[PDB]
Amino acid sequence: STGSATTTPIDSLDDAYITPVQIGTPAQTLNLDFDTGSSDLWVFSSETTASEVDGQTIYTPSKSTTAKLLSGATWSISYGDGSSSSGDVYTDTVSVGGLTVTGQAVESAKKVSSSFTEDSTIDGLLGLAFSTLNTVSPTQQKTFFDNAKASLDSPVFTADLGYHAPGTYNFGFIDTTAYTGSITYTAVSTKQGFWEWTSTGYAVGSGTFKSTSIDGIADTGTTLLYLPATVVSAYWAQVSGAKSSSSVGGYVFPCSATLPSFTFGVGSARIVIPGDYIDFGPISTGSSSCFGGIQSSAGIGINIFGDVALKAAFVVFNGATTPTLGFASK
Ligand SMILES: C[C@@H](C1CC1)N(C)Cc1nc2ccccc2c(=O)[nH]1
Repeated sequence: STGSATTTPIDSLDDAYITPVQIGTPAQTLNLDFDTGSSDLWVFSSETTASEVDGQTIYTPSKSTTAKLLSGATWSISYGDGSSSSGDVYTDTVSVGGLTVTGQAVESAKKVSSSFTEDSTIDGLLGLAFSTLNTVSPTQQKTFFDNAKASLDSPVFTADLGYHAPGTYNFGFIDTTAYTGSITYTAVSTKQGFWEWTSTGYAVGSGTFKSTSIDGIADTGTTLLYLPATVVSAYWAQVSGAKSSSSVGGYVFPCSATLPSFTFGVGSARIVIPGDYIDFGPISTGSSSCFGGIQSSAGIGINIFGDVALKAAFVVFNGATTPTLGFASK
């Protein structure tokens, strides 16, 4: 089997991407944030505290003939941005782009934090990291991908995120028309439960490439590119007037600037992020200070290749017995 679904930016900045997902019988379609940095499939639901729902589409398990309470199971998660959610668990039929999993754990939110309530466009998350990170207790549950894997034509999924445009998540096949040149594959460590890999270095604009190992995660659920302070300082030093602002919470730059590109290494290959991808717009409406798309990982404890980086590439998440990651230009 295979599946193929379009993923669409939630706003004009590409803050996140949403992908339609069919849950239950008859289908209830929710728009979920596919997140390769976590491993829970959770949704706004009929059980979510009413004051914490503001425009989201909800899953109502009582209206699904295939929903079953997973008795005694609870979940609770907190993300890198400090947001969180928790609740109980059903199993139900879940389909993505024509690919169907029966008995998928669908985690129903009883509580969500303010950032989730305020994001009316995101109806929940679909985690695509390794199932060892799944938060369900007392019986840990598998991700949608892990459940689907044995049925897939090939044990892979791909992320092809657009810049200010829709893109695609494919399951079970590699669309050889979706990228240019060749895909370069690189080793993954699953020891922390992430798609963790080591970049071979970077360049700023037309500058020379610096060979240096940068360990980090491929995370579709993180908006920005978070790298060591040395690398980030070297980037922003090439933008007149750019500075790190503690009051704003990172690097900002004059909105009048033209940003340089940023290149990252994948083995002997190179992925180029155009300068425009690094512009996240005015810090507040009408401001001439703009938020940068490359930020320091210093306070995080891990480097994160988020959407800013991933959208510049066609990315293969290879879930074979020894997982790997592939990157191609596009
Ligand atoms: C979807 C989820 C991510 C962790 C997976 N959070 C909730 C996205 C997010 N939303 C925001 C809303 C307003 C202001 C800032 C933010 C922000 O930084 N991130």
